[PDB]
Order: sequence, then C-alpha cells, then structure tokens
Amino acid sequence: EMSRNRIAETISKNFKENVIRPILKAHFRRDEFLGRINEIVYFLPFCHSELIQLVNKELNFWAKRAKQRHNITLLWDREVADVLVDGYNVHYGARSIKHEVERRVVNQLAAAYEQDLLPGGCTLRITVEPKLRLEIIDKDSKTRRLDIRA
Amino acid sequence: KYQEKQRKREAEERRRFPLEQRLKEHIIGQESAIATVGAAIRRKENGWYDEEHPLVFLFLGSSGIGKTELAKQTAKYMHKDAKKGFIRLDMSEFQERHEVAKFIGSPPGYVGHEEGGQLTKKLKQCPNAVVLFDQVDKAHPDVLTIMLQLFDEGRLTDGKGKTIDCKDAIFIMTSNVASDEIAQHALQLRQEAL
Ligand SMILES: Nc1ncnc2c1ncn2[C@@H]1O[C@H](COP(=O)(O)OP(=O)(O)OP(O)(O)=S)[C@@H](O)[C@H]1O
Ligand SMILES: [Mg+2]
Repeated sequence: EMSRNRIAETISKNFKENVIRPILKAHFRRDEFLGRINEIVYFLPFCHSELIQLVNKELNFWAKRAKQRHNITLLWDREVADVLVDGYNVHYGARSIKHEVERRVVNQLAAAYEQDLLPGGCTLRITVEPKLRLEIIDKDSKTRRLDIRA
Repeated sequence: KYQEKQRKREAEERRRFPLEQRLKEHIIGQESAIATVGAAIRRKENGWYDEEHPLVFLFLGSSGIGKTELAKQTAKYMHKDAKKGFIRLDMSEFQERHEVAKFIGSPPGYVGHEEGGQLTKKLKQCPNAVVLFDQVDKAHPDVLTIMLQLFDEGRLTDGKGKTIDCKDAIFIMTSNVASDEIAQHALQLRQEAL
C-alpha cells in the first residue's frame, strides 16, 4: 500500500513482546525456559518471488536428477513457474510446491520414462498448454508433445 | 595456640573481605538476599550454629536474578575451586517419584546397586559441601520428601544401608515458585515508594 501510494506521488519488538511473548508463555508455561533462549528466530511466509524461486529450486532438483540418472535435459519457461505457484498453500508452505511439482510435472516424467518416451540425451521442455505438457526436442524447429497414454 | 592464631587470622581475613562484598562483586542488587545468606554463613563460620541440624536455604524469585549465581558464589566462597564441595543437582531431572534412586542408589538385587547413590557418594567425599538443588520445584514432591531426613538431621541412607552425616552441609534450593507474585509485589512496593 505504501509502495503504490509513493508510486502515485521486519517484525517489530512490540509485536514480539505483546503478541508472541504471551503465546509462548501460555504454551511453554515457564518464563525461565524462554529467558534461556538467546535468539527467538522468526521465519516468515514466502513472498511471490520466493515462491518462484522455490519452484525453480524444485524443478532444478528434478532436472539434476533427470540429467544424472537418465541424461534427460529438462527445461521449462517462466510461465511454468507462474502456473506451479498457483498450487502454493500458505498453511503448508514449501511442501505444497514440492507436492504440486510432483503432481503436475514429475508424474508426467515418470509416465514418459516408463513408456520409454525419453531416451538418453534428449531435451525436454515443460510448456504451458493451465495444464503443463512435456515437449521433446531434437532439432532447432522440432517440439513434439509426448503422447503419454494412461 | 597455633590453631587459635590461625583461627584469628581466618576471622580477620573474613572480616576484611566478607561474603557480602564477594557476592556484590558478582551479584548486583539482591541486597536482602545477600544480607540473609551472609548472616547465615557468618553464623555458621563463627561457630554459632547448631551442629545437629544443617543450614537449608530456599531461593525464590523471578528468572535470571542471581539465585543459581548466588548459590554458586556461596559455594566458591566456602570451598574455593574445589569441585568436591559443590554438589550441584539439577532437580528438573527428578520429575518422577522413582528418581530418588539417583540420591540413594538402588536396593540389593537390582541394577546399579553396587555403584550406590550419587548424592550419598558425593557427600561422603565432602560432608560439609554446598549442595545446590537447582530448580527444586520442577522435581516431584515425593522426590523432595527424601530431603526431609537430609535437612532435619543431615542423613541420607544409601541403597547399601550406609548412612552419611551431612550436618555441616549448606543446602541451597533454587526455585521459581511464586515468581510472579514476588515480582508483582516488588514492583508494587517500588511504585508505592516512588
Ligand atoms: N544480579 C545479578 N548480577 C549479575 N549477574 C547476574 C545477576 N542475575 C543473574 N546474572 C547472570 O545470569 C546468568 C544466570 O543467571 P541465574 O544465576 O540462572 O539466575 P536465577 O535467578 O537462577 O533464575 P532461573 O532461570 O529461574 S533458574 C549468569 O551468567 C549470571 O551472571
Ligand atoms: Mg538457575
């Protein structure tokens, strides 16, 4: 709000002492236990850029596994990251992005690998049809969608 | 005559730099607590204590205001860096009734019987030790029932039946019981004084 207002033209200590300190005292029931803690470190939820970075980390993890175990150069556009961010749940956190990548991307990769539609050395671009779809590449103008049967 | 001269020299040394100043080097504030503990240990060291019943303290207050620190410095005053004469016992380990075996060993015919007790061994090593039952309230009250024999008369019979005289010991019991009440009453008295 302040940013868009200026364009038109950190957790505070009071929150820790007034909100979080009574909740910690209520749960742990002992201020002697809390006073021994040097740093009560606060982990905040993810911003949208951090969600895109999490999707890129998960897709890079599966790309490294595909390159090492099988030699399948996996690729994807930024629209793939924007699509997979929609499966993010604030309550579950980064685990929601891992489950969404395993649902949309890696189940298709496993079904393609079982069907032998992914030989060694082949490139593979995840593309938004929003449904993600795999696309194997061989030349500079060949991108056939992999027909993964049931 | 040499023993009397050594006693007078030790008395002059204690009068030159008593436990109150030595605690005020480390402890800040707590002048009532330092005065109480200093008067009690002065009564003990000058021979004006009943030798039958050991001296027993209960340090009450909020968290991190020098209970365990004053107990540690009391032990360092009485015994210097000698670790034998400072029998620390973190009583938050004693949260169940059956944890008295750490004090008094184990009976005949059970595991750990040959090793005997831990506190009774440490008090055999130093009868006049400063036993710090730190966080005594966090133990089971039935575990604190073992301290009745050890506070009224300074005795604690182990699993092997061997009683140890602990009458010269200075038992100290840190606790946060009524910490909120003591803190609120002290803040109320300071507000009334202001
Ligand atoms: N009055 C004091 N003057 C100087 N240092 C202090 C004082 N009170 C506490 N400290 C420091 O606090 C640290 C540990 O404090 P303790 O000795 O645990 O106090 P406490 O009141 O036992 O409370 P607890 O948490 O409920 S067991 C030590 O490093 C001491 O140096
Ligand atoms: Mg303590």
